[PDB]
Amino acid sequence: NLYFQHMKHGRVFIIKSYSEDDIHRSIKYNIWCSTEHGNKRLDAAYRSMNGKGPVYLLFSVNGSGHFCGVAEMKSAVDYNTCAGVWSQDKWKGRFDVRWIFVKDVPNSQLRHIRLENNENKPVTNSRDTQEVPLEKAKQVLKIIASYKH
Ligand SMILES: C[n+]1cnc2[nH]cnc2c1N
Repeated sequence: NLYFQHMKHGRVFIIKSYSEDDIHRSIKYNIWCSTEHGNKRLDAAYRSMNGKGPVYLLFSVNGSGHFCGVAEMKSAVDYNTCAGVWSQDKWKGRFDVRWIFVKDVPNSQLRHIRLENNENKPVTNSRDTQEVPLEKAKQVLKIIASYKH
């Protein structure tokens, strides 16, 4: 029921991937990369935190109809790394993550949570690197952590 009850200064972003393979690689090696604008957005959030709070990432594969897990950003963005490590060469850079939950949670469990910073659109209709208001993110994080088959 009650996970994440102690996250006073957290910042939470949506990750939308076109590649489940990339997600599987992210889970295996605890690393991720985003778009150029996505990297810079996540980089600013992580570094402006200065270890004072967690940066959580809510992962969902595009078109899957569910979210697939939760990870915490554990590193700043390194923009000069080996290329071609992901599904496409389009992804440049790298940062560490620590996956906390790896589980499929249907969008029905989350669609009624709406983001006041995204024209009050449901959280399940967000784009890649959309930031979630912390009070709405606590709801999503709790539902994911406590969802069971
Ligand atoms: C690796 N990776 C990172 N960010 C994304 N956004 C959409 N697809 C991706 C992907 N495959």
